[PDB]
Amino acid sequence: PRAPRTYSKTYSTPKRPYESARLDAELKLAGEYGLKNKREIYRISFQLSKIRRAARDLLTRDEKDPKRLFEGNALIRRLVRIGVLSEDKKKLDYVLALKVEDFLERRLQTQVYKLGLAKSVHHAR
Amino acid sequence: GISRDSRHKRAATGAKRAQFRKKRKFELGRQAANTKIGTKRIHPVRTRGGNQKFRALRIETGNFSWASEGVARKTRITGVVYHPSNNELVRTNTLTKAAIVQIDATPFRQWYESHYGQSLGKTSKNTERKWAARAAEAKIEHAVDSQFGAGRLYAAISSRPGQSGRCDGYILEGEELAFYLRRLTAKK
Amino acid sequence: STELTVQSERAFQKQPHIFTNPKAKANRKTKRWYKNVGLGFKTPKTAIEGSYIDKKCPFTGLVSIRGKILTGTVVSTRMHRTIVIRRDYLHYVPKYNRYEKRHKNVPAHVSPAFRVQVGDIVTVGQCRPISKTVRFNVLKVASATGKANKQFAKF
Amino acid sequence: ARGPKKHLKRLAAPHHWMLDKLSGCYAPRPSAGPHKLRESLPLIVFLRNRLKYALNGREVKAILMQRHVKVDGKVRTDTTFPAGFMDVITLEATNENFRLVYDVKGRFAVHRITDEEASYKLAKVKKVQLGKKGIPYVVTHDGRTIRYPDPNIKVNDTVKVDLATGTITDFIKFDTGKLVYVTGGRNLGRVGTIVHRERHEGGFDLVHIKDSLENTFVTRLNNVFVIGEPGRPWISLPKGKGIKLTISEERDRRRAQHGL
RNA sequence: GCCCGUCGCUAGUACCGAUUGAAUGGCUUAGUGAGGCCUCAGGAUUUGCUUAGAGAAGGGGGCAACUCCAUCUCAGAGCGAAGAAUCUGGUCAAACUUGGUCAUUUAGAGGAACUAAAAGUCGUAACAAGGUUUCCGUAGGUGAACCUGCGGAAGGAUCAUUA
RNA sequence: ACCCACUCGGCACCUUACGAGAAAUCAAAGUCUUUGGGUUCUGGGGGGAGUAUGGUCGCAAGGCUGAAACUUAAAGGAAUUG
RNA sequence: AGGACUUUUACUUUGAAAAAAUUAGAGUGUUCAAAGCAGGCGAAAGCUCGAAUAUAUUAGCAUGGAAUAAUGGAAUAGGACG
RNA sequence: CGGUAAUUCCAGCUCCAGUAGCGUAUAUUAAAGUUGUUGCAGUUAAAAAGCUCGUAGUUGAACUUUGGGUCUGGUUGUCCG
RNA sequence: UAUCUGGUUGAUCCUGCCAGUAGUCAUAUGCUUGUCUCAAAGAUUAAGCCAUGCAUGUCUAAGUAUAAGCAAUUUAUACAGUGAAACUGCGAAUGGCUCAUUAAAUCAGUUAUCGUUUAUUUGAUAGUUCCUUUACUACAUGGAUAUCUGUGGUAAUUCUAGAGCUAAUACAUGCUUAAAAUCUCGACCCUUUGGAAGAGAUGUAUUUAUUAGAUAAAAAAUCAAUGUCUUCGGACUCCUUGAUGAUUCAUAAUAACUUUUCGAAUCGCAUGGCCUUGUGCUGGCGAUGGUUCAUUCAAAUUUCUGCCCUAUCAACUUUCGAUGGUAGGAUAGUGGCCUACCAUGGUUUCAACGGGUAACGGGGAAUAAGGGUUCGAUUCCGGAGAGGGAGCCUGAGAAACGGCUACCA
Ligand SMILES: [Mg+2]
Ligand SMILES: [Mg+2]
Ligand SMILES: [Mg+2]
Ligand SMILES: [Mg+2]
Ligand SMILES: [Mg+2]
Ligand SMILES: [Mg+2]
Ligand SMILES: [Mg+2]
Ligand SMILES: [Mg+2]
Ligand SMILES: [Mg+2]
Ligand SMILES: [Mg+2]
Ligand SMILES: [Mg+2]
Ligand SMILES: [Mg+2]
Ligand SMILES: [Mg+2]
Ligand SMILES: [Mg+2]
Ligand SMILES: [Mg+2]
Ligand SMILES: [Mg+2]
Ligand SMILES: [Mg+2]
Ligand SMILES: [Mg+2]
Ligand SMILES: [Mg+2]
Ligand SMILES: [Mg+2]
Ligand SMILES: [Mg+2]
Ligand SMILES: [Mg+2]
Ligand SMILES: [Mg+2]
Ligand SMILES: [Mg+2]
Ligand SMILES: [Mg+2]
Ligand SMILES: [Mg+2]
Ligand SMILES: [Mg+2]
Ligand SMILES: [Mg+2]
Ligand SMILES: [Mg+2]
Ligand SMILES: [Mg+2]
Ligand SMILES: [Mg+2]
Ligand SMILES: [Mg+2]
Ligand SMILES: [Mg+2]
Ligand SMILES: [Mg+2]
Ligand SMILES: [Mg+2]
Ligand SMILES: [Mg+2]
Ligand SMILES: [Mg+2]
Ligand SMILES: [Mg+2]
Ligand SMILES: [Mg+2]
Ligand SMILES: [Mg+2]
Ligand SMILES: [Mg+2]
Ligand SMILES: [Mg+2]
Ligand SMILES: [Mg+2]
Ligand SMILES: [Mg+2]
Ligand SMILES: [Mg+2]
Repeated sequence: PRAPRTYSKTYSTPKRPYESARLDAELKLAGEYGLKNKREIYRISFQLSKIRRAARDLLTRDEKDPKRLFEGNALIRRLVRIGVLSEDKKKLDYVLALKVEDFLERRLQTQVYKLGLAKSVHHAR
Repeated sequence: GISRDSRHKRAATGAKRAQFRKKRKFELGRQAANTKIGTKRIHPVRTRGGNQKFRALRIETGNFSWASEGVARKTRITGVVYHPSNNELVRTNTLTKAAIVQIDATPFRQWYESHYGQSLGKTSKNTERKWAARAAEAKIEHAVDSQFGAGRLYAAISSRPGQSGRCDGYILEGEELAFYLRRLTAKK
Repeated sequence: STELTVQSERAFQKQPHIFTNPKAKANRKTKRWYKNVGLGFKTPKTAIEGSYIDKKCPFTGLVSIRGKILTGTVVSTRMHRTIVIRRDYLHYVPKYNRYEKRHKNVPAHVSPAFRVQVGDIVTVGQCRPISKTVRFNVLKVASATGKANKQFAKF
Repeated sequence: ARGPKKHLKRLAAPHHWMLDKLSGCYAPRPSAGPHKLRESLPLIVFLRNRLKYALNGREVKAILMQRHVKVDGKVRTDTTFPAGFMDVITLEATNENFRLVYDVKGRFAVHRITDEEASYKLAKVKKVQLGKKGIPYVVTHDGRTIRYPDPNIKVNDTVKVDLATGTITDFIKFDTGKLVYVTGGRNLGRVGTIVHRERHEGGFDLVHIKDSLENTFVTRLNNVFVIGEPGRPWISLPKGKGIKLTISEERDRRRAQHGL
């Protein structure tokens, strides 16, 4: 018997599987950024939800509290290092305002498309 | 195989505990020594962690101590006259701890004679001066003189022949003897 | 519930290895050995000058007090040389955030130096296993009566 | 289990040996020795992991066998020797000397320490008793039984074994206002001064400790090891001197002292 | 319009159930009780101390108490020491026989049912004042729903007689 | 004995919603998503079923306690128009 | 640092404790990630920061508080002090 | 849904959802404010014992120093150095 | 990660469930299946039964070498190299697997052992083994015994009987070896303050009695006992005592006791120094042992609190231990753990006792507004078990089962 290393899920399928507006939005996001499946949007939404649970938990805590300072500025520095959160809004209250499209935008796919060396999103893929 | 664990006993409430963890080796209990008198025969038993134990069945002679002047002598056990737990051992002459036995009592007698010389039951100048400095302080009580005249001393064993293998004890003396002789007169 | 005779049973009752010399002419009562259990617990003078024996006395016997110290109320003083103490407490059920009155019955061994009766609150201390169920020795009778200190009414 | 246990699974090893939870089913169980295995440190862990002088078990065995390791002036050729707190590990090759003292994160840190002071060791007094024929003796935390000690050396005290003859060189008396180390619990590695020692009649003495940064905590007396007088430690304290900087302060240290 | 019950047919479910059933397991009265352990004995054999008299041929390194020698060797006899089989009493007690008891499965003639299936039959109780208002408790009766008696209740078909 | 005014307690009653309810309606069935005064009993779809079994009470009648197997997509409450 | 008396709780703050793995969570380009406790930097001539923290809501131990909730004093004075 | 025009059965075409995964069965969790301590209902929908007394359990009126003045220590927002 | 929708009706508002929905380190199964990393995996019913093969043996320069095994060459008159086999020593009680039994049982957190055993590891630890010492092996005491050489038996098994040698850190014995001091017993004298030639025992280990193991603080008189010095008034001034919260603790002392434990008759390397120049005197680094006390790995018990459903289980337990007392036995040790004699007690509506668990406990998993519900056979910690039962040898540690004995299947 050897110590296990923990596998863990990275997405969460939505509750209502046949929401028309939600399905159309998911197809819009898949076609805009050349996503292979709709599991990609689920994964980005799950990452956003984890970040957001952390953000709201830190918000609940009192201002000028060591936990608030340490973990809040850690999360903000990580997100601005990723690039999704602009340097203007390093406040931990705009961190709740991030949308799934923001993390979609920082994908290497969309970055290669932006730089211009790939003239199409599917070409970037 | 004789266990001494608490599982087989009922709970304090009274429920019958179900069987669990068939009894171990660190819970064992061995047979009683139920020692006797005569023809010294001590059997070694190898207990937990070495530590040789000695069963002392059939033991005839042992050390006995006198508390008043505090002197110990090897002497013979001659029968058991009272046992505080079960008179059955007395009838069977089984010798265990706290039993009351009779003593040949001679070694104490001539130790007294060479020590004070009061001629119970009825020289160099150094010994004479020792006795003079003593100045008859040996005013030991009357009942011990009574069984000295009888010749057999009343002693209570204090060693555990079942475990140690020895047969050591001390003579009844003072109110001790008093108590037990009343009990003996109850037997008489 | 205590016999007038200082030894009543068939075996003699002595404190082991404390010896009074009969050949000596001091003629004091006896040589009674005692100790203090510590923790700032006062040995009772009834044990100090008493004549009982009680092998399992925290103050005069071989047993030593160490470990838990429990305060309870006497629920049964009417079995020989031992006491049954009711310890009440509140178990906290968290699913309701509510407490639950509960009680346990702790057997113990009260020395003859103490005069106990039903209803006395008692401080008791841990010791060696004395019997199958008793593991505590009564160390203090805090409330001797509680509400029976004054009984009569004669103005 | 019927009898002693001779295997230590990797997850069951103390989190201060702080091995890799993968790459092995078991962990080095320290053999019986001068220290509790929960508190000690096997030589294989100290060499293969802490020092990386070796690579695996065979290399550690070859190192120990040729008598290059010297624990407290003795060879100790067994792989899982429990080299515990304050022991001295000498390697004549690289002429290096280590003394095991917890870094404030609470771990057996590699402390390279000078040869001159490596001649001696410090120890906590755990018992003062009278052995046969009326000879007084003192038992330290290593289990060293030092015969004929100073008559006013008491329990919980500290002493300075010369580690060559193994006798009594000097000692420090436990009392308030004295530099002290912590050897267990949340306050591992912390160094301070004894402000008060509340007695607590009946057991489990506690002492309050205030360090140089003027922070205060409280620890059990079993968990305490007097190390010297304030401003004058009797040993060479490790880097950081066990101040226990806050996590935010540690982040500020990472940011400030930074060059790449 | 809607629906009530008896009897009639089919499939399933469950129950009772004489058979004084059957199996398993649990305990357990009573009677046996392997084997180990302890103990009482016992004493094949192995041995050591002994002078216990021989042949040995300096079976001492001086025909002889060898100027004996861990000398050849058994009748010795004693004293030990170890000591197998066997064996006295316990003790732990597996397990066997015998009944008793309980629990679960297990059949089982026959009996009383309940469902679903609704195009059988006899009536038409209820829903309207259901054409005898309804319903409840209790008792009797009868192919069947139901009827009747005595107390209630409106969920009544009256919130109302100072007309 | 009435008449007028007031007060305590009781069976009650009229109006009203400014409150509550699915409403019929309730001055309590209010002070309940702005949810906590104390406290006891009961119900978790309908049927099987207040049946069987096991207790317990009873002379008896029967009372108290009291399921499941199985079946079913409804049964039921108030009110609106015919 | 010693004798001395200690009303006792319930409650609540803080701390020591509640093994590692797991959950949370800091750092870290495993090519990203699940993960892992790694790694990073020299001129390439040995120099290095790490392996963070928190929570467990019960039982026990210590500690500060005295509202809320409970018990006990002095009524025969056998009460408190000198 | 299927009774001679089947958007529901068997097929062809088109399309939809997830996608190297998807479909079923049982179990279980959220949905379940359908277990309700937070947080359920009892007039008629299921549900207030026929009523009263009563041990245990649960709960239980108010009251016992509240004020002030000064000095002084940290933490803030102050105005600016 | 605070959400609802279809269905009772001609139609409505409800109560209500059915159904839908999304999970699931929850499996099974169906249809498909290209890659990299990663990985569960005969738990559910049957802790049902097992062929076959492995799963524990071990040698360093340092316990024993005469393999009639190998090397016989640069190291070789006892032996040295390598090394089968066997004796010796040690482990085999770790690990691995399963969850059958078990509902204050295990287990978790928290205590205790001033209530006990503990191979090993680590640190210390002993002159006395003399017993009348003016006659002994201490320059080394004895006998077996495997391996082996040969004879067999049985159909076979890790079956071994007879004969012949042979060894030890195996089994037995046993020697030095000081001094000192303390206890005891006296060939005498000289009138007290009596004080002295001299003789035996005392290491440790065991057992039992007794003593010391103190301690709040300044002075007295007196009587007796009677000790030192007396500069003959009398002064007595000096008394040593460790630890905890507590002890009869640690320890010391006296008397004794033992079918008398230990106190090195053991190995490797280097073999130096002194010259008393001989095999003489000494002499280093280790390896194994070895008594006791510690320390460590532990092991046993042990305090408080915490467990799922059930009253269609309300009283349960005690002649056969049920609660307590005492003494004894046994235990490593406390303990009705067992026995003898006494007392009649202990638990319970705060759910005892009984029944059920398709129940091993826990760390944890799924699920997620908050509160919770369900699961936890399994990677870690504990417990239990080896077909069901009992019994036991060896050891420090087993009621072991890849150890034995017996019954049942
Ligand atoms: Mg194991
Ligand atoms: Mg049918
Ligand atoms: Mg027999
Ligand atoms: Mg008709
Ligand atoms: Mg009709
Ligand atoms: Mg009509
Ligand atoms: Mg009609
Ligand atoms: Mg009609
Ligand atoms: Mg129903
Ligand atoms: Mg009904
Ligand atoms: Mg009936
Ligand atoms: Mg209607
Ligand atoms: Mg943890
Ligand atoms: Mg994570
Ligand atoms: Mg068509
Ligand atoms: Mg409801
Ligand atoms: Mg109705
Ligand atoms: Mg109704
Ligand atoms: Mg009612
Ligand atoms: Mg009441
Ligand atoms: Mg009040
Ligand atoms: Mg919810
Ligand atoms: Mg309807
Ligand atoms: Mg319709
Ligand atoms: Mg559903
Ligand atoms: Mg490839
Ligand atoms: Mg299985
Ligand atoms: Mg072997
Ligand atoms: Mg060799
Ligand atoms: Mg049970
Ligand atoms: Mg004493
Ligand atoms: Mg002692
Ligand atoms: Mg006893
Ligand atoms: Mg089970
Ligand atoms: Mg488990
Ligand atoms: Mg479980
Ligand atoms: Mg199972
Ligand atoms: Mg396990
Ligand atoms: Mg086992
Ligand atoms: Mg099997
Ligand atoms: Mg062994
Ligand atoms: Mg077995
Ligand atoms: Mg096997
Ligand atoms: Mg095994
Ligand atoms: Mg075998």
